[PDB]
Amino acid sequence: GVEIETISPGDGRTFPKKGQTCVVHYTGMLQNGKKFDSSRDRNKPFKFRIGKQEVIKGFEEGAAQMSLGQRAKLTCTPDVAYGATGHPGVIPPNATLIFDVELLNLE
Amino acid sequence: DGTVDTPPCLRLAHRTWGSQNSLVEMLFLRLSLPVQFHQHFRCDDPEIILNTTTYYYSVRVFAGQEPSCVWVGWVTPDYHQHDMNFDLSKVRAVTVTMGDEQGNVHSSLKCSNCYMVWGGDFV
Amino acid sequence: LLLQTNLINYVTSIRPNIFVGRAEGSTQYGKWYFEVMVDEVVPFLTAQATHLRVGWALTEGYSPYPGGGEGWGGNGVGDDLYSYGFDGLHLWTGHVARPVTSPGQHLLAPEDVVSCCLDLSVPSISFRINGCPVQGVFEAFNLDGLFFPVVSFSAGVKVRFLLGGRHGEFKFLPPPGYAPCHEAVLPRERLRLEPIKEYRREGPRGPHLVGPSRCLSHTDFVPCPIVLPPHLERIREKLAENIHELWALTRIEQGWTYGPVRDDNKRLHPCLVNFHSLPEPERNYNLQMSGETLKTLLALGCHVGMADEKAEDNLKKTKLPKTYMMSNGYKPAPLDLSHVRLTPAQTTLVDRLAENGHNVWARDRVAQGWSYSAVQDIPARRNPRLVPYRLLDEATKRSNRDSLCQAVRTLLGYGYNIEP
Amino acid sequence: LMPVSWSRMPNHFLQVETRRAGERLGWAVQCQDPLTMMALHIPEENRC
Repeated sequence: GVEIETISPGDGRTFPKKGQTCVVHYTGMLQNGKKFDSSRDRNKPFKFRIGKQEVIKGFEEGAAQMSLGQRAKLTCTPDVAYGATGHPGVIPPNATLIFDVELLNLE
Repeated sequence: DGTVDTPPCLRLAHRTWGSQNSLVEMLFLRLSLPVQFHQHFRCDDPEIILNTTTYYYSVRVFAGQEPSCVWVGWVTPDYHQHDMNFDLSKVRAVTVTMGDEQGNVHSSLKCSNCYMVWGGDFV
Repeated sequence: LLLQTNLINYVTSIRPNIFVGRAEGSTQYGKWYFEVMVDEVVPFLTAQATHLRVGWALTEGYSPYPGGGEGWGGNGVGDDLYSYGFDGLHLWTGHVARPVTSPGQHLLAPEDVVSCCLDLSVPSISFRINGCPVQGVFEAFNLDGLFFPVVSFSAGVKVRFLLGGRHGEFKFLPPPGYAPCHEAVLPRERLRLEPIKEYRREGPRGPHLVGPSRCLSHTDFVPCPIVLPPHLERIREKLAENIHELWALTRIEQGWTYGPVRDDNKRLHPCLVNFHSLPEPERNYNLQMSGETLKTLLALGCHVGMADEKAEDNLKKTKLPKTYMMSNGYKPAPLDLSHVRLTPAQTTLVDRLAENGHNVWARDRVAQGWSYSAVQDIPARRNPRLVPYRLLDEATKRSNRDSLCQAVRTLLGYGYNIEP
Repeated sequence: LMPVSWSRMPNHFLQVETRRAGERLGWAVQCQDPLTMMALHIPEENRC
């Protein structure tokens, strides 16, 4: 349940490989549209290493399916992230998530 | 109050329907709480009433009121038509259709800001 | 259950003065086209995405306000039931995104050219971007009002307008049946760019406040339109012979002579000798134009009566000098109206007749299958005066007015009085 | 449905630069400075 719909195309050839870091200037919503998160408000390019399962499963599977500089809209299903219980305090149980990411640099 | 013979109910009665500056114009009543359609579509006995997803409300037009000048139904929040000459022709309705590159259609969606009937269409 | 807070962006909306709408009496086309070329967009200046949509909107319903409104905020084109938006990959209408299937679909990137196909006969709006059409159209919307192009933008957006060849230069060919958008400009106002429904206007002294704009209505483009007494029956040809003699004096004053052919470039007038010398189609035209302006003279409420035929006959013709006689040598002798002075009540009535006569003429022209454009396309059924009379500019408004002032004081010089 | 209501003007507005450039490029319009605001929601009515 990892649906990537493109928003702006990138290089088309540069892809992140394993054992590597990324820098994503992401933001997320819910299906109702309520904006539970961003990154630009914190003014920090969010970084993470692929493969090591730091992020949820619907995130890094969307991450290697992008090119460098591409802008993509993701749709992570309930079963791929925060399935039964959800995050405490933030994300309700059985919630489908909607993301807007952008691979800044470094593969 | 709601009785054994009557549900809980609320009315609207005109104060000054006699003389001395009886104002009358077409007023629009909306209730205060919305209902919410579910995120994905489906695509008494205690069994059926604890699984059902379909609901009922009711209005009753009293005597002395013409159903020709009564409109009953449903309204979404982005609706701001305040006019005294309103008929069902004066309802916004936009039909969205999409198809393939071949030109054959795939869907035909109609968004309206109002979902009502005419009471004059029955009496 | 609680309240939510968020930072959002501002939006505005801009338009040209191009208000196209259809009705029963339609002097307008109903199928138009224009282009928009985007060249400079920052995708993320703010925390929120940079809002930029392009489409069409009604007049009386679409009222964007710079804060608040329906939805989460920053509502613009397509954010309710009064406009229809496109952003590159969504059809915005009724405040909901609609995912489209476009070849090479993306947002409004720089160096992109979008187009908007519009139809008023069938309710239809289409789009093409960079020559490539989109796979989705709008239908069945209402038609109570006019339509104008709208682009709603957030900050950090620079964009240009492509209206028509006199102002823009169309980077793509319009599909056949679609007029360039610089044609529906009204004669009274030049093409201009403006916001919508505003209240603040930054002035010299300091920030002016304006009231509500007075919008042209839906039916401000449709034009508008008995027995005859015997005492006016005989005088109808009398003013008709007066009108042709006044026309030939107007013809000879510029340089038309009496010629067997009708050549304006050679300055030839086959009705330059007399009204009896005018041909029988022109002789029948001089009478049927006489009976039309008289049956409507009683129709507005002006009472007419017959008096002082002796002083009317005692009034001679206007003096024609050797410069007044044309190359044929036959100077016409119309009735002298230097004795009759028109009243302000008559100056009011002379405008109401020329308003009716011009609009009943275009009523025949609208029945002839003609519509307005700014350019004059005779085989494409365009005449630049195909509007109602108050929408006509002052020059042609004066032109029919001085035309009809001739028949008034000569009929007052024929002794007939006019009540108001 | 009451017909009008009191709202509040903002303290700054978008600086819009509209100018026709060229008889074939056409009418240009731009803005560069960003201006934002805070907004409540009232989620039962979706009216910010």
